[PDB]
Amino acid sequence: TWLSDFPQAWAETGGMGLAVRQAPLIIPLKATSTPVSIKQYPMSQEARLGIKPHIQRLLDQGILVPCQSPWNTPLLPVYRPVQDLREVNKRVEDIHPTVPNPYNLLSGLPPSHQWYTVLDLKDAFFCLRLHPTSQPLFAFEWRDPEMGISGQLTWTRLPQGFKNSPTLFDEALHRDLADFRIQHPDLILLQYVDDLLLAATSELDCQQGTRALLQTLGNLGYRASAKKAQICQKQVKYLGYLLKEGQR
DNA sequence: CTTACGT
DNA sequence: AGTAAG
Repeated sequence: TWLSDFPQAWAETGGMGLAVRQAPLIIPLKATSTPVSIKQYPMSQEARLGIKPHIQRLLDQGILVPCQSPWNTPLLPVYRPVQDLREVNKRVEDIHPTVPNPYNLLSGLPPSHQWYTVLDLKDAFFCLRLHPTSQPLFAFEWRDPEMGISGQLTWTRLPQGFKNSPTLFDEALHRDLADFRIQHPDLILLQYVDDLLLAATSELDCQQGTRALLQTLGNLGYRASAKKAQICQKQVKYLGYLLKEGQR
C-alpha cells in the first residue's frame, strides 16, 4: 500500500518534518525597526486549558522554546493558539510575493496530462527552521498558574501568522524540488505553498512519478497527509477546483 | 483580544 | 460615522 511503501513521506508515520537541506531562515527587519512588546491580554482558564496541550506538544517537539525577548505579541484563543503578529509584520522588511495565484498556476496544466496526484504537506511552515538570531522576534507570553512558570516562549520554525511564511515556504520547496523536476521532465508539478499537484500522461507514469515524489519529499524532511492524499486519479480536487477531463 | 467597507 | 483576520 501507499502507506507502508513510504513511511517517511506521510505525516501519519514519519514524525514531524524538518527540511534538512534548508539553512535556518534569517528574517531581516526594516531599517528603522525596534522591538515591540505588547502585553498579553488576560486569558480565561477555559481558553488556557484548551490551548495548553498544544503548547506542550510544540515544546516537546522543540518547535517552541523558552526565551527572554524584547519582542512580545499576544496569543488569542480561537481552542487552538493564534498569535497576533501584526506588529511584528509591520517591522519586518517586505519581500516580493512570488506565490502564483491559483488561476495562473492552473494554466500550466496541459490537456495531455490527465492522471493526477494531489498531496497536502502537513505542518509545512514548521518544517523550515528559523535562525537563532531571528527566533526572538516571534516571542509570546505563556503562564501555567498551577505550575508556576510565567515567562516567554518563541518559535524555532517559521511561524503561522507571519506575513512572509507562505512565500518563504514556497521558495524553499521550489529549491528542494528543483532536481526532481529535472529528473522527471515528462511530469507536471504545480506548487502552491503546501498544496502540490503532480500530473502525468498515464496511470503507470503517475504511479511511478508519485512514488518518486513521495520518496523525495520524505527524504528532504517534508510530510504529506496520508488521509487527504488523492493518488493517481483522473478526477481530483485541487485549490478549490474540481479537475475533471481537462476542465477547470 | 485588537485592528484594518459600505450604507 | 455597524465583517475579516492576526
